[PDB]
Amino acid sequence: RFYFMYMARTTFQAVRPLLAFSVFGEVMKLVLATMSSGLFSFLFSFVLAFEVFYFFLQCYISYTFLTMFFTVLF
Amino acid sequence: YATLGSGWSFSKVQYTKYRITKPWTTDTTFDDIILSQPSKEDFAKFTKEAPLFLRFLKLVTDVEGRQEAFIQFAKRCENGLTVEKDVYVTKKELVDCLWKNGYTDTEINAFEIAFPADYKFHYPELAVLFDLTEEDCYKYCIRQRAATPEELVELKYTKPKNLVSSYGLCFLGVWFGLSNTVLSNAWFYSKTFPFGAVFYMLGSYFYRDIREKLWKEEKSLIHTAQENKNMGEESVYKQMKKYATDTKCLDYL
Amino acid sequence: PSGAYRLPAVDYKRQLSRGTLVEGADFYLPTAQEQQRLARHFEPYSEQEQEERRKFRFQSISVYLAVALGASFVHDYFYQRRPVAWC
Amino acid sequence: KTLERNVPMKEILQPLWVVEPPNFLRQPVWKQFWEAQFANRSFFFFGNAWTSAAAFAFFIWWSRVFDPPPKERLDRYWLNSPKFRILSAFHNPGKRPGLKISLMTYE
Amino acid sequence: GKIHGAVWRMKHLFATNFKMVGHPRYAYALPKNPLLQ
Amino acid sequence: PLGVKGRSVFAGMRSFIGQRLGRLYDSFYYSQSSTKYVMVFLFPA
Amino acid sequence: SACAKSVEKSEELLSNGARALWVSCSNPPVWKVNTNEWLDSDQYWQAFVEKHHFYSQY
Amino acid sequence: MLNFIPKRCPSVSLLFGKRPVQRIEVGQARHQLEIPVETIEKIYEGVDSRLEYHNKDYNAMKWKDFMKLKLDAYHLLEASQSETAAKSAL
Amino acid sequence: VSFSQFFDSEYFWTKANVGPFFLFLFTSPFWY
Ligand SMILES: CCCCCCCCCCCCCCCCCC(=O)OC[C@H](COP(=O)([O-])OCC(O)COP(=O)([O-])OC[C@@H](COC(=O)CCCCCCCCCCCCCCCCC)OC(=O)CCCCCCCCCCCCCCCCC)OC(=O)CCCCCCCCCCCCCCCCC
Ligand SMILES: CCCCCCCCCCCCCCCCCC(=O)OC[C@H](COP(=O)([O-])OCC(O)COP(=O)([O-])OC[C@@H](COC(=O)CCCCCCCCCCCCCCCCC)OC(=O)CCCCCCCCCCCCCCCCC)OC(=O)CCCCCCCCCCCCCCCCC
Ligand SMILES: CCCCCCCCCCCCCCCCCC(=O)OC[C@H](COP(=O)([O-])OCC(O)COP(=O)([O-])OC[C@@H](COC(=O)CCCCCCCCCCCCCCCCC)OC(=O)CCCCCCCCCCCCCCCCC)OC(=O)CCCCCCCCCCCCCCCCC
Ligand SMILES: CCCCCCCCCCCCCCCCCC(=O)OC[C@H](COP(=O)([O-])OCC(O)COP(=O)([O-])OC[C@@H](COC(=O)CCCCCCCCCCCCCCCCC)OC(=O)CCCCCCCCCCCCCCCCC)OC(=O)CCCCCCCCCCCCCCCCC
Ligand SMILES: CCCCCCCCCCCCCCCCCC(=O)OC[C@H](COP(=O)([O-])OCC[N+](C)(C)C)OC(=O)CCCCCCCCCCCCCCCCC
Ligand SMILES: CCCCCCCCCCCCCCCCCC(=O)OC[C@H](COP(=O)([O-])OCC[N+](C)(C)C)OC(=O)CCCCCCCCCCCCCCCCC
Ligand SMILES: CCCCCCCC/C=C/CCCCCCCC(=O)OC[C@H](COP(=O)(O)OCCN)OC(=O)CCCCCCC/C=C/CCCCCCCC
Ligand SMILES: CCCCCCCCCCCCO[C@@H]1O[C@H](CO)[C@@H](O[C@H]2O[C@H](CO)[C@@H](O)[C@H](O)[C@H]2O)[C@H](O)[C@H]1O
Ligand SMILES: CCCCCCCCCCCCO[C@@H]1O[C@H](CO)[C@@H](O[C@H]2O[C@H](CO)[C@@H](O)[C@H](O)[C@H]2O)[C@H](O)[C@H]1O
Repeated sequence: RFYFMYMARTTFQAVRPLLAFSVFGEVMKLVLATMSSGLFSFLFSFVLAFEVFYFFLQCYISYTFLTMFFTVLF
Repeated sequence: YATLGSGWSFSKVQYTKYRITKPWTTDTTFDDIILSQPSKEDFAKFTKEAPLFLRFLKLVTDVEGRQEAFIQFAKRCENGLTVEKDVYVTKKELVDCLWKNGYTDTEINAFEIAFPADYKFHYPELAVLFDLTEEDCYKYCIRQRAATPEELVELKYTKPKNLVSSYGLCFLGVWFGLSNTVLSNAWFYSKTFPFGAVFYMLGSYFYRDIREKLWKEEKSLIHTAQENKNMGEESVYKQMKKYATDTKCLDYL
Repeated sequence: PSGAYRLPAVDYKRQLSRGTLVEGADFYLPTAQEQQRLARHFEPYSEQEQEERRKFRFQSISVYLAVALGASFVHDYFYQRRPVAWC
Repeated sequence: KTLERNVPMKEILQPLWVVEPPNFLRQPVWKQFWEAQFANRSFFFFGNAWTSAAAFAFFIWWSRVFDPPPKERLDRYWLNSPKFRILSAFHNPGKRPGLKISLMTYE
Repeated sequence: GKIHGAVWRMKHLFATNFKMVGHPRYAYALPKNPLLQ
Repeated sequence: PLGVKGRSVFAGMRSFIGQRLGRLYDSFYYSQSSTKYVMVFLFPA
Repeated sequence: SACAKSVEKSEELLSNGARALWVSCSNPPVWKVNTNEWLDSDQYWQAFVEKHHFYSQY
Repeated sequence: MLNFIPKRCPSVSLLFGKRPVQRIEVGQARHQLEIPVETIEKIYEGVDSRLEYHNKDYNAMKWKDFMKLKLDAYHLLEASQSETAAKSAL
Repeated sequence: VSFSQFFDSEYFWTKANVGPFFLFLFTSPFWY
C-alpha cells in the first residue's frame, strides 16, 4: 500500500502546477469571453496577476516536495 | 572579444533614457570600435598641427643621430599632418610605457614639459619618434583604444544599404505576422501580458537589489585576489631587499 | 558451508572497533600516473598528454550536429515509420 | 616609410570562441560517460547524474515501448490520430482520405 | 555549470596567492627551502 | 597481467559460475528461515 | 671559488624572484582574464578539476 | 602570478628592449623596482610560442620553468613570514 | 590462428582482436 500512497502523492505534487495553469486558466478565459466593459476589465487584470503569482507559488511548493521525494541517501 | 585593460577596478554601469549625442558633422559618424570592426579607410581623417611636435622631434633626432628622418617627416607634414582621427595614444599611457621600459627621468621630464597633458600622439608621430613601423604603431594605438571602448570612434559616414529589399522583406513580415489573432488572444491576455508585465514591474522595482545580490560574490572574489597579490608582492620584495647585500662577500674576499 | 565462498567483507561496526574503517573516495584513480599528478608539481601531464588535451579545449558543436542529424535521420526513417493513406 | 595598406581589425582584435562551450576537463563526452560507470552511484541508469539520465534515455529507446505499433494494432490509436489525419490530407493535396482511412481500418 | 563556477572561483582564490603553488595536502612532495634553518 | 597461458576463458567462466553458486548457497544458509524459503521458492513458483 | 658559486646561486634566487615580480606586475587582471585560457595556461589546477569533476559526478 | 608573458613585439609591448632596464610598481604602496632586461629576457627562452592568450598578446611559459619561478617566490614569502629564516641566501 | 591458441586467455586478452567475436555475440539474436 505504501507504493500506491507514494505514487499518489508524487502525481498530485507533479500535476499541481499543471492544474493551476490549465483549469484556473479556463476560468479566466470564461471571464474574458463574457466580459465587455472597461471597469470590470480593469478589476480583472489584478485577478490575472494574482493567478500569475499563485502559479509561481504552486511551482515552488512542487519543487520543494519533489526534491524531498527524489532525494536518496545512497 | 577579450577584456583589455590593466585596471583592477570592478566597474558596472547604469543606463539612462537618453542617447549619446555628438556634434553635427556632414561626413562623419560616431560608433563603437568593437561593434563596427572598422578598417583604416573606414576611419575618418583630419589635419593636426605639427610645430609643437616637430620641435621635440628635431631635438630627439639631433640627440640620436638621424636627421634624414626629421627632414623627410617635416616635408611630409608641412601644411599639417593628415591622419586618422581616433587612432592615438595618450600622453599618460606613453609616459607609463616609457617608464616601465626604462627611459630616463630626463627624457620623461622632457616629454612632460614639452607636451600638454591632453595631447594625443598618433601612430606616424610614434613611428618617427621611436624608429618603428607605422603598422606596429597603428596596431598598438588600436589596442590601447579598445582598452577604453566606452569612447566612441569617428568613422566615415555611409548611406544606408539595401533599403528597397529591406522594405520588401518587412512588408512580407507584417503581411504574414499581423494577419492573425495572436495579439487579441485569450492566451495573450491571460499569460503573455500578465507574466511579461509582472516580470517587467518586478525588474523595474528591484533592478538594483538583484544586481547587487548577484555581484556580491564577484566583488568579494576580486577583492580577495587583489589583496593576495599585494601581500605576496610586498613580502617577496622586502625579502629580496633583505638578501640584496649578499654579493659584496666576493669583492670583500 | 566450508567457508571458501564466504562473504568477502567485514561489518562496518567491527571495522570501526578495529580502527580500520575508511569512509571517503566515492570515486577512484586507477593508474598511478593519474594518482601522482597533484604530487609531481612539475609534470602533472606528460608532453604527449598535454598535446592530446589541447584538442579538447572546447566541445565540438560540429560533431554534436553531425551525430544528432545522423541519429535523427536513422530514428525517423528506419525506426519510426508509420503508414499514411493514399487517395 | 608610410603606411598605405588597409589594415583589417581581425589582424589586431581576436574574438573569443563562445559558440561552443569550454571543456574544463579536457576530455571527450564518451570518456566522461565511461569514467562515470566506475564511480560509485553512477553506474548506467542508477543515480541522478547526467550519465544516468542519458543511459535511461538510451534504455527506453532500446526498449519496445516507443516503437511504432504493428498492423494488428494500428486501428487502436494510430488511424484515429491527428498526426495521421493531417499527414494523409497533406500528402493527398486535393482529396478527402476519409474513405481510404475506413478501408485501411477494414484491412 | 557547476564545473564552470568551481573553476571561476579557483581562479580568483588561487591564481594570485603566492602561497598556493599546489594544494596544501601535497606539500610534502615539494622541495625543501634553503632559507629555513 | 590479464589471462594466463595454458588456461582457457571457458575454464574461467566455469570457475566464476562455481564461485557464484557457492556464494549463493552460503547466503541462503545464513538467512532467516521465515523469509528465504517463501521468497525463493513459493513466490517464484 | 665556492664563495663565487654561492653568490651565483643566491643571485639566481633573487633574479627568479625579480622575474616573478615582473610577471605578476605585467599580468592582466585575473578577473578580466578568460577562465578557460587561465586553465589552459595552468597545468596543475587542471589535474585538480579532473580529479573531482571528471573522475566523479557528485 | 599567472603564466601570461607579454609578447615583446612592438605591436604589443611598445619599446620593450629600446633601453637596458625595466621598471615595475610593487604592492599597494607601489614601490619602484628596476630589473635588468637580460634577467627579463631569460624568460623568453622558456616561453612557448604555440600558446597565445588574451587577444594573442600573451604567450605561456613551460610549466617546469614557471613552477620553478613560483617556487622561488613561495620560498621567499614563507621565509619572510617565518622568524628563524636565514640572514643570508648563501 | 587455431581455435585453442585463440581462446587461450593470454592471446585472447593481449594480442587477439575480439572485436568481431563480440560483435557476433551481441548480434546473435539477429542471426538466429
Ligand atoms: C518553379 C516555378 C517557379 C519559377 C518562377 C520563379 C519566379 C522568380 C522571379 C524572379 C524574381 C526572384 C525574386 C527576387 C526579386 C528581386 C529582388 C531584388 O533584388 O530587389 C532588390 C533591388 C536591389 O536594391 P537594394 O537591395 O535596395 O540595394 C542594392 C543595390 O540595388 C545593388 O543591387 P545589385 O548591384 O546587386 O544589382 C542591381 C540590379 C538589381 O535589379 C534587380 O532587381 C534584380 C532583378 C533580376 C531578376 C532576374 C530574374 C531571373 C529569374 C527569371 C528569369 C527571367 C529571364 C531573364 C534572365 C536574366 C537575363 C536578362 O540592377 C539594378 O539595380 C539596376 C542596374 C541594372 C544592371 C543590370 C542588372 C541585370 C543583370 C543581368 C541579369 C542577371 C541574371 C542573373 C542570373 C540569374 C540565374 C538564376 O532593388 C529592387 O527592389 C528592384 C525593384 C524590385 C523588382 C520588382 C519591381 C516591381 C515589379 C514587380 C513585378 C510585377 C508584380 C508581380 C506581377 C507579375 C505578373 C506576371
Ligand atoms: C550500425 C552499427 C550499430 C550502430 C552504431 C552506429 C555508429 C556508432 C558506433 C559506435 C560509436 C563510434 C565507434 C567508433 C568511434 C571511433 C572514433 C573515436 O574513437 O572517438 C569518437 C569520435 C572522436 O572522439 P575523440 O577523438 O575523443 O574527439 C571527440 C571530439 O573532440 C568531440 O568531443 P566532445 O566532448 O566535444 O563531444 C561532442 C558532443 C557534445 O557534447 C554533448 O553531447 C552535449 C549535448 C548532449 C545532448 C544530451 C545527450 C543525451 C544523450 C542520449 C543518448 C541516447 C539517446 C537515444 C539514441 C537515439 C537518439 C535519437 O556531441 C556529441 O558527439 C554527442 C551527441 C549525442 C547524441 C545527440 C542526441 C540528441 C540530443 C538531444 C538533446 C536536445 C533535447 C531536446 C530536443 C528538442 C529539440 C527541439 O567522436 C565521436 O564519435 C563521439 C561519440 C559520440 C557518442 C555519444 C556521446 C556519449 C553520450 C553517451 C550517451 C549514453 C549512450 C549509452 C551507450 C549505450 C549503453 C552502453
Ligand atoms: C526455478 C527456481 C528459481 C529460484 C532461484 C533458483 C536459483 C537460481 C539462481 C539464483 C537466481 C537469482 C539471482 C539473484 C542474485 C541477485 C539478487 C540477490 O539476492 O543476490 C544476493 C546474493 C548475496 O549477496 P549479499 O549477501 O547481499 O552480499 C554478498 C555479495 O553478493 C558478494 O559479492 P562478491 O564479492 O562475491 O562479487 C561481487 C558481485 C556483485 O554482486 C552484488 O553485490 C550486486 C550485483 C548487482 C545486481 C544487479 C545489477 C544490475 C545492473 C544493471 C544492468 C545494466 C546493464 C547495462 C549494460 C549496458 C551495456 C550495453 O559480483 C556479481 O556477482 C555480480 C555480477 C553480475 C553483475 C552484472 C552487472 C553488469 C556488469 C557486467 C560485468 C561483466 C560480466 C561478469 C563477468 C564475470 C566473469 C565471467 O548475491 C550474490 O550471491 C552474488 C550476486 C549475484 C550474482 C548473480 C548470480 C547468478 C544469477 C543468475 C540469474 C539467472 C536467472 C535465470 C535462470 C534461468 C531461468 C529460465
Ligand atoms: C543477475 C544479476 C543482474 C545481472 C544484470 C546483467 C546486465 C546485462 C543483462 C543483459 C542485457 C539484456 C537483458 C534485457 C532484459 C531481458 C529480457 C529481454 O529484454 O528480452 C526479452 C525477450 C522476450 O521478450 P518477449 O516479450 O517474449 O518478446 C518476444 C519478441 O520476439 C522479442 O524478441 P525480438 O523479435 O524483438 O528479437 C530481439 C530479442 C530476441 O532475442 C532472442 O532471440 C533470444 C535468443 C537468442 C539466441 C541467440 C543464440 C545464442 C547462442 C547461445 C549463446 C550462449 C548463451 C549463454 C547463456 C546466456 C549468457 C548471458 O532479443 C532482444 O530483444 C535483446 C536481448 C538480447 C540482448 C543480448 C543480451 C545477452 C545477455 C548478456 C548478459 C551479459 C551479462 C549477464 C550477467 C552475468 C552475471 C555474472 O527475451 C527472449 O526472447 C528470450 C531470452 C532468451 C532466453 C532463452 C534461454 C532460457 C533459459 C532456458 C533455456 C534452456 C537451456 C538453459 C539451461 C540453463 C543451463 C543450466
Ligand atoms: C551479449 C550482450 C552483452 C552486452 C552487455 C554486457 C556488456 C558487454 C561486454 C561483455 C560482457 C562480459 C564481460 C566479461 C568480462 C569478464 C572478463 C574476465 O576476465 O573475467 C574473469 C574470468 C576469470 O578468469 P580466471 O580467474 O579463470 O583467470 C584469470 C585470473 N586473473 C584474473 C587473476 C588473472 O576470465 C574469463 O574467463 C573470461 C570471462 C568473460 C567471458 C564470459 C562473459 C560473461 C558474460 C556471460 C555471463 C554468463 C556466464 C556463463 C556463460 C555460459 C556460456 C555457455
Ligand atoms: C533493466 C532491469 C534492471 C533491474 C535489474 C534487474 C536484475 C537484478 C534485479 C535484482 C533486484 C532484486 C533482488 C532481490 C533479491 C531478494 C531475494 C533474497 O535475497 O532472498 C531473501 C533472503 C532473505 O534473507 P533474510 O530474511 O535472512 O534477510 C533479509 C534482509 N533482512 C535482514 C532485512 C530481513 O535472502 C537470502 O538470505 C538469500 C539470498 C541469496 C539466495 C538467492 C536465491 C537463490 C538461492 C539458491 C540456493 C538454494 C539452496 C537450497 C539449499 C536448501 C538446503 C539448505
Ligand atoms: C512525477 C513522477 C513521474 C514518475 C514516472 C517515472 C517512471 C519510471 C518507471 C520506468 C522504469 C521502470 C523499470 C522497468 C523495468 C522492467 C523490468 C525489465 O528489466 O524489463 C526490461 C524492459 C525492456 O525489455 P524489452 O522491451 O523487451 O527490450 C527489447 C530490446 N529491443 O524495460 C522496458 O521495457 C523499459 C520500460 C520503459 C518505462 C516507461 C518509460 C516512461 C518514460 C519516463 C521518462 C519521462 C520522464 C519521467 C519522469 C522522471 C521521474 C524521475
Ligand atoms: C544511411 C544508413 C544508416 C544505417 C541505418 C541502419 C538501421 C537499420 C535498423 C532498422 C530496424 C527497424 O526495425 C523495424 O522498424 C519498423 C518501424 O519503422 C517496424 O515496422 C513495423 O511497424 C510498421 C508501422 O506500423 C509496419 O510496417 C509493421 O507493423 C512493422 O514493419 C518494425 O517492427 C521494426 O522491425
Ligand atoms: C562504442 C562501443 C560499442 C560496442 C558495442 C557495439 C554494439 C553492436 C550491436 C549493435 C548493432 C545492432 O544490433 C542489432 O540491431 C538490430 C536492429 O535494431 C536488432 O535486430 C532486431 O530488430 C530487427 C528489426 O526489427 C529484426 O530484424 C531482428 O530480428 C531483431 O533481432 C538486433 O536485436 C540487435 O542486436
